[PDB]
Amino acid sequence: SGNGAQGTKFRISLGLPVGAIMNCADNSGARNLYIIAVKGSGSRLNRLPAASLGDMVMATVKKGKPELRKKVMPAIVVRQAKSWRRRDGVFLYFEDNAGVIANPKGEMKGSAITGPVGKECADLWPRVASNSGVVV
Amino acid sequence: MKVEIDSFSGAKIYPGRGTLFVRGDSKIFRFQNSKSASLFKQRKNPRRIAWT
Amino acid sequence: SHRKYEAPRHGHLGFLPRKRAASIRARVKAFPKDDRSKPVALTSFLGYKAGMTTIVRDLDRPGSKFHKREVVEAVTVVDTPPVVVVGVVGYVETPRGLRSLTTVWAEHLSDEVKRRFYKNWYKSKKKAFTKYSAKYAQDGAGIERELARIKKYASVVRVLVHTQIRKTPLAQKKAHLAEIQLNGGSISEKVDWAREHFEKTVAVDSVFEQNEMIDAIAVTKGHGFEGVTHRWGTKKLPRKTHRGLRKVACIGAWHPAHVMWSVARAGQRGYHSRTSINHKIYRVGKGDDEANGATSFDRTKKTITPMGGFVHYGEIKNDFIMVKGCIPGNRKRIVTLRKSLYTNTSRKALEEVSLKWIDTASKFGKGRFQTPAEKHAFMGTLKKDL
RNA sequence: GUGAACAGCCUCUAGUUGAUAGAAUAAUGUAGAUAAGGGAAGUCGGCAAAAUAGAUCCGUAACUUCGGGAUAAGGAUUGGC
RNA sequence: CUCUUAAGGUAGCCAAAUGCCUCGUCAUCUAAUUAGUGACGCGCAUGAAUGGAUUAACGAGAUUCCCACUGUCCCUAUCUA
RNA sequence: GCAGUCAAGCGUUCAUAGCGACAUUGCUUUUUGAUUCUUCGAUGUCGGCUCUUCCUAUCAUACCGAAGCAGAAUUCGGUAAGCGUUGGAUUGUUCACCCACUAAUAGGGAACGUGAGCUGGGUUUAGACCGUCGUGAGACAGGUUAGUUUUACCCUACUGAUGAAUGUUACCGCAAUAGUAAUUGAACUUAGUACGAGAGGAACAGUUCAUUCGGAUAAUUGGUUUUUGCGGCUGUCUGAUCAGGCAUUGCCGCGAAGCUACCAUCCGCUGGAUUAUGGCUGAACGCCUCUAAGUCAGAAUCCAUGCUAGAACGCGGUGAUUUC
Ligand SMILES: [Mg+2]
Repeated sequence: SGNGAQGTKFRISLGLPVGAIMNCADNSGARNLYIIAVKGSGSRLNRLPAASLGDMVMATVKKGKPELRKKVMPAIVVRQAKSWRRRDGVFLYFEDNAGVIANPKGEMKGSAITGPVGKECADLWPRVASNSGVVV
Repeated sequence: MKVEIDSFSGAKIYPGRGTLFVRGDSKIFRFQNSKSASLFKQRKNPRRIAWT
Repeated sequence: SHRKYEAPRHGHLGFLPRKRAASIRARVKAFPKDDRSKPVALTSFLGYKAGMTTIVRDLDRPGSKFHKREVVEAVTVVDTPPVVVVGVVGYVETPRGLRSLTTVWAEHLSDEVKRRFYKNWYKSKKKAFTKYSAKYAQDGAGIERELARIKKYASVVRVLVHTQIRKTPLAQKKAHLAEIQLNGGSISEKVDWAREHFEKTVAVDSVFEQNEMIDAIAVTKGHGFEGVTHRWGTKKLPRKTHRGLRKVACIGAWHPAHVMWSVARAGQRGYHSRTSINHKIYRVGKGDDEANGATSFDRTKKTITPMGGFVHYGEIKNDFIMVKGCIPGNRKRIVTLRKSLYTNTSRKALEEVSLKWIDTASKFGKGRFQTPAEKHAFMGTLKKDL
């Protein structure tokens, strides 16, 4: 997760190390989200911090509105291509990785989301869920 | 507890089995195993696969 | 001059020496605290691990996102046919520790056990306990005296029991025999309960029950002589390392001019004794029962044995313990199943469980059907049959 | 024979079948492979490896000594009958 | 105008394979650059066949970055001789 | 580099909450000097990587004492090294610098730990280009580019593995000694509560998860494929067919089994005794005083429980013990 989130989040498999680029699912004007940090992440020598579903990450926009680039911003992960296993026994996975831009609290910068959203994420950030189409 | 069906082979999927895929739209797919999921990713057609 | 960055050492120094266990039946190095205010009963059970399968059940965990929801869990099924008493052993407190004072055996000792004293059974005269049985002839005396010896002295009483391995798919005829501490009231009641069971039979339902947390003692699957990488989880060296990279680079500083007991070295992996604790019981199956693997939700006649048999083991024709998660040891290996040394008042530990479904597809491949019935009902009729 | 081909791969005539051997398949090697998700975060440095690749048709920028650059880049096609 | 010692650095070019100070200043590229590039120049100590500046083409030369790529790495596993 | 004594002064008032000038006593041996004792019939010379262990002058984490401590936050100090102490952009760098996460991103040693462990980027041969210097040959901890990293099979140490002799052989055990392990964060709730003009704004109990570590495990998902298991493909060879050989496993799809992954799942015990400190009774001193005698509470500490080995010269209980 991150913080400013409502609730807890049973561990899901990590899909996105630092340096990963994922799609941006909102109307914000950004095409990419480039992962440079993960708000959960503890410490191990040589270990890459890596996010999963519903994690707040620090990002930059590598492509999109110039007024949105060259600066680091919070981001929330709504889809991952990396397989993970819900407690109900089912291994699942999306078609892409995507995040939505957000502020340190959780409030999305934009007000829309294209594509489906993992419920773990949606159940963790109200505003993401508020602005979400199909969930899961 | 529900049994699902392999959405490519029509096979029964009991709890824990195979994988679920969530395509771009929101079309959810199900495979009882890696074999039908490989065939699916290969853009095969179930109607032409004699055992489905 | 001080390691450049800090990281925790690789491996647990508590689990040394990483040698091969002195025996394949892992010792039980503690029993529960004896409460002499309650019935006499065994404190651990013998058994043979058969394999694993999957369960479905509703979780009862208030405040959890999966409270009142279905969850699937792995379970292991250890094959536990009833054990048989053939002796008691009395221990006396000394200032050098517990000591076995005497031991008395049963009049009649079965062939399964008898074999445990022979290396070459087939070409032997099987004279095992022949002269000792004669002690029973003098109406009492010899035996009675020693029972009395235990009652008089003896701070703790253990029973000698052994597995009926014949009731079990295993090729091994030789049976596994072990001591078990009697935890019911009074030293006297203990040896009496013991005497009243000679040659008789105790089964697991008189030892363990549903939702009971039990520990598991077994020798860990063997893997032979391991390199340092897998034995200790050591970082791999870069691809460009001359003469190998599955090593560790610095086996030590210049001083002490000795390799130290604490750095990682290649040698035996596996075959280690392990006492793994806190595995909740999910089923105490009955052997006669033809609905072993059935549920008050899934109401069909099926036995716990999956289609094709338990792989590398065979069928489950006896009572069984089904425990949550996994357990030290591989299939066919003798396992002691000891009950807890403490009263875990947890919440996880207190949760009463009801299974909703038990998996029973073939584990020998990507099993698609639960029963022969279901396979026929789905596939229709084939070129063979009818 | 395949094919542009004295290439690679298979063959005929001819010539070899000779380079101690047996039993196992630990570690660590040398040589040959593959890996879910991420994609150089590794490293002095993409070192090593991986990706491209024939042919037909289409298309092709700056710059230039006007000769080049140029297979630039970028596409579609390819069996059998 | 003057002195050393004959002249007194022109055309050009630069923190350049030549700049000490120096990780120079500004701009650019990055989340962040003792790196790269574009600029600036009282240049410790650039500079005109002791050749200076420009330069298409070529390079198993040195150097930066992008795309593709991938077990370099996260973080290891498995197989063959 | 680190720590003291004194107290002018700072601190609205007030030397000492937190500091502290002028002076002055020391400690350290990761600096750098000084020396030249050892090595010039040679102790591989930097940094990184990797791994272990130690020091405490403690950054985090436990429990405290103090404040210019209202709360929240912080700062000063004690017992404390039990346990952590990271991912990156630039540089060969050590060092430095910025981005970023974080409970915290503490400082040092172990031949400036660690080259028959790597790497070889820099320095440190011979090639070559510059600038400065020189008449020149050549020189310049100045810039630049290319420049071979050898041996273990011995002894010991360490990891694991057998094993003669204690009548024989077998089974079941004891436990001396040695090792030992867990870690840290958040959310819900307490609670918009205590406190506070306000702005703000905690904690214990309870509940749910997560991080770092460790030990197993393979039902599930995934990886791997000489199952050369099934099928598909190119080329050639067996007259065709069927069925096959060859192409260093010819190539492609699937592929059981085994092995195996925070890429998978399960599991990681609870008693006592103490430290700092706060106290009880209580003199010394007819008062006072936690201390002198006696005593209570009390920490990530320690000792047991628990976990691993089992002394091959520590032990106990038990079975059978030879006519060819
Ligand atoms: Mg020199």
